[PDB]
Amino acid sequence: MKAKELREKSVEELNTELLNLLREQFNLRMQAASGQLQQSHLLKQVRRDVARVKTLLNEKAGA
Amino acid sequence: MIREERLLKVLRAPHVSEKASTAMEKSNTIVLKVAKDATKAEIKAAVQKLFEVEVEVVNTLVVKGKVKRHGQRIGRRSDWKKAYVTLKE
Amino acid sequence: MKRTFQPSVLKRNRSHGFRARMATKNGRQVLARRRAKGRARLTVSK
Amino acid sequence: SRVCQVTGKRPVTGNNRSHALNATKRRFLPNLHSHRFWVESEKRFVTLRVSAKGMRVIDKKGIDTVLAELRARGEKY
Amino acid sequence: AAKIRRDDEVIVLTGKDKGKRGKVKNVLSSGKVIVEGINLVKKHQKPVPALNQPGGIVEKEAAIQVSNVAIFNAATGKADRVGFRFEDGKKVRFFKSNSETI
RNA sequence: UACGGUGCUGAAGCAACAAAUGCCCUGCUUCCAGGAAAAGCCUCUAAGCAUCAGGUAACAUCAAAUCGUACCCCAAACCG
RNA sequence: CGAAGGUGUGCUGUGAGGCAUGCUGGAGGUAUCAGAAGUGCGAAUGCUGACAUAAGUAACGAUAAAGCGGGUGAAAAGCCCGCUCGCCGGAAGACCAAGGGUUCCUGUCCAACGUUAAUCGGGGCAGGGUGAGUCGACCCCUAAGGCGAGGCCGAAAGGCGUAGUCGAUGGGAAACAGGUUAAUAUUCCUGUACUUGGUGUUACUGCGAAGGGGGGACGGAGAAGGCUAUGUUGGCCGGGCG
RNA sequence: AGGACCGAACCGACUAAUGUUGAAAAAUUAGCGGAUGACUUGUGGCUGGGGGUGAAAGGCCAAUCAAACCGGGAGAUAGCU
RNA sequence: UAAGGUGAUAUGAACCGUUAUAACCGGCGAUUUCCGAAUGGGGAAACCCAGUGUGUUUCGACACACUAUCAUUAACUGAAUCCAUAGGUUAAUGAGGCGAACCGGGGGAACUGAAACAUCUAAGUACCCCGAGGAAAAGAAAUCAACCGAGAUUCCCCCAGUAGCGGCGAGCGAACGGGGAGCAGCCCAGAGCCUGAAUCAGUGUGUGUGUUAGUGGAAGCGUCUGGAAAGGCGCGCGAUACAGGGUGACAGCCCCGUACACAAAAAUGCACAUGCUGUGAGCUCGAUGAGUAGGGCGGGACACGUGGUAUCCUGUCUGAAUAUGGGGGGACCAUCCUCCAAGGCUAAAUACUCCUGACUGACCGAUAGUGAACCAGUACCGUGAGGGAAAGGCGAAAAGAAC
Repeated sequence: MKAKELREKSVEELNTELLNLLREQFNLRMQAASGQLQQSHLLKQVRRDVARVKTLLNEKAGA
Repeated sequence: MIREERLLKVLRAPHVSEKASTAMEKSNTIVLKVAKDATKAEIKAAVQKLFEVEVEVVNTLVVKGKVKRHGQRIGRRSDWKKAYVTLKE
Repeated sequence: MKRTFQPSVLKRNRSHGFRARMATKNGRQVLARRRAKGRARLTVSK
Repeated sequence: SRVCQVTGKRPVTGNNRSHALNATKRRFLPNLHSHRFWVESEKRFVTLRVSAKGMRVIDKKGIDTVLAELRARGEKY
Repeated sequence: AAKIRRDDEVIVLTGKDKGKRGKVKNVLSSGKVIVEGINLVKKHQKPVPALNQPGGIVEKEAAIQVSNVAIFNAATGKADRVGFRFEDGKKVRFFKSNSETI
């Protein structure tokens, strides 16, 4: 999403949001290759979404 | 852990063609475009994790990319991996 | 007639491949010349 | 290489000059000799590849000082 | 930093439409502006069957350069030039020959 | 019948002779020109360990990953 | 209300040249007097591009060989199907290695490519196709040989070489028959198997190497015997009776 | 038994004709020589330029050889065209 | 900063935005697959195969990290051999490779010229190798000079194509001295009077000027030809701004800019004031560089080709005096003059440009200028090292030709 709501979150709550984003990306590219998904942009945004989580996970867990 | 991250990263698409559909109808086998590395253990764990179906054996192969001509340029496509996953009966 | 080029990829890679040139000093200078000229295929390796 | 351990003499180059002054490239090699010196401070023999002027250097100032210089510069023995 | 913005009303200075004023709709990255209803072209548009298939000669608005337009005033009634003035923290545009904010 | 071929039943399915350059045969005879290496394998112990650990034997179970697999290959596909 | 350029015309100078102007072109040109030169081409078997000439000439790449009917199409000697004919058959057949790299299969197009036409193609474009515990590689092990800690040598680079570590062209476990796609099959399916490890229990019991020994482990030629692959004939079975 | 004999594969290359802007920058056709050996062949190594290798012809060393090929001295030098 | 964007051929679809965390730019962070010095072993680069350790385990397995060699140092062990070394193991630090030119050193040609050629030249050139830096090397007189003196080194202009050297041929060719650019002197070979003394490197702090995004930035209208005005004609204004580019033909006043005035949260290089870490500074006393200077032989460099050849360097064999001393002053001797070798460190003047920024051109304009204005070191050729092209232009705008 945005940065700051994720910046208030815990480490393991960031981990379950990471897993939720991975499941979301999985279902999205399955729908994309299957012939569903008229709205492609979700793919890109979920990609950047995971990057956001991972960036905070490299700040919060140790750096 | 980091296992389910890998399992979600392995699978890419189901393959669709005439041989894929015929193997699905007769031989109870789904054809999947998988990751380039994507071993048989990771594929079997990923299908049993993300489709909740039980999986008997996995036969994989690496499909080579064809050199396509665009205007005057030549481009070799991506080398990808295909997995025939045989489910239970 | 039997011609001068009878190909084999093993003799090719053992004589003119990257690791063969990277072994000796003059072959590293050959690689340096190929990089400075700007060549896209550096050795014949594939 | 033909390098004295004490003095550091290396082969230099030069010319064979003939009686008609035809120059030919030649080498001047040192008079190197693998010799065993006795060392009281270590109570042992140290084998060095020295020149004859190196043996005159060791015969002038003793072997305890020359081995100290070899210890100083970083060579082994 | 752009003088002519998207919902502006501008009067054309040079061209086949010298004097005709209108609304801006689209500025491009090339330094060009589409002004609504001036620079009309008769595109011989081809019908595409694997889509909706109209075809036909279609009037479009061609891109006109931004140096050919100038912002209409409706205070003096002619073309004016646009400057940048610093009020309280937002940068505003101001008209010249009447130091008034757009 | 798409006309290409798919679907179901489907009899007998034996004997004699001839036979290799293939197998027994890394054999046998003979000759001199005197005819690879190492590991897997089998066996013995030294250091060590001996409630065990290990080994033998039977049984249950899981694993066997990765890469190639198309097509030409005495040729219109390799070298000319 | 038309520059350089290009192309005609007319004047003019002793000449290199100059000036005016019609047509094309569609944006630059530059007096005079000075200054500097990548300053003037017909030749160098000159260099690069274009285009002739021989000339619509030779040739169209094995003398294995074609004929006809129907299709499809705008067009059929060449493609598809069918009937005959001919050619190889220790290959001009069927598998692979090496080597190529998609040339494989399907739909579609005929600009170029094919020494001709092409509806065809190893061509263009798009889609599909390569499924392994047992096959080959990877892996264990070595030959020739390569590299080579130290080392020994060498003006420097570097050379040689021990321990080692690579190196198959060799040695080392395991799968067969049938069926299937347009394209894969000892890989998919059916039937029946096999091999090597790890883990768990149950019993008996000394195990243990980098070391010792056996084995792996070996030449040419020749001759005979047992066989099989395979073939021929009879029997049996199905069809025929021309 | 045999660097034995006849003769296929295989290796070679004696003669003739054709080819000579070839089907081919060394071949084809019909005959020819060896064909259990001083044979031949696959795969991989090793020897490198005044050097290798040579049952020796100055032969071969990538269609190049009385001193390969590439790049550099180098715009060598040319009383010659 | 910003009302527009999601890089280009190149559309298209789906979207994200507009008073501010869309995009864009700048500083600092994060991520950073595999190969490559390639660093765990190997290898035909972009691959194969591991070992030890820690923790996630649904027990089939996963994840993270480390594991190269060499040099220096410390600690454990530890041979023949008693102690001890050699050797083995662990730890910490450094190095490795690449890069256009410049610099220093170790080697080192030949074509060519001499109208042949061998001494000579070419030429210490090309080339090979090693090492370092932003420059590097040389550098503080055992120097020159001439009985007057100068005062470390480097670079430029003369001297001077001069003295000389030279099969006295071809050729090579100074120095003394003068004018300039730039200036800088010290420390150890050892003791006592002292410990932040005249100062440099390493860390912080403050300020100034820079750099890395940017902001503001003046003033023109009518009319005729024209496809289109910036042109002609007429009348005005700016100018510390008439540099340059674009805009449908030639624009100071249309746009971007330019002169000018400004702008930094964070990183920064520079020089200024100060606080620590180490190191001493200031005096008197002494010392004052031995297989060395010099010599014999053989070579090399000095402009100097062994010549009557001083001087420097060495491969070899020797070998002093040591400030009552020793070197040099171009064979050598005497007298004078001048300096103190065998230990070091040192800035600027100088050389160079892979790259970055701005500006200029009596430089080129698609056979030119780079090989390359174009997806070029590419297609292609070669086993390989290596060689290596051709290829720009519609229009103002695709309005790129519906039917």
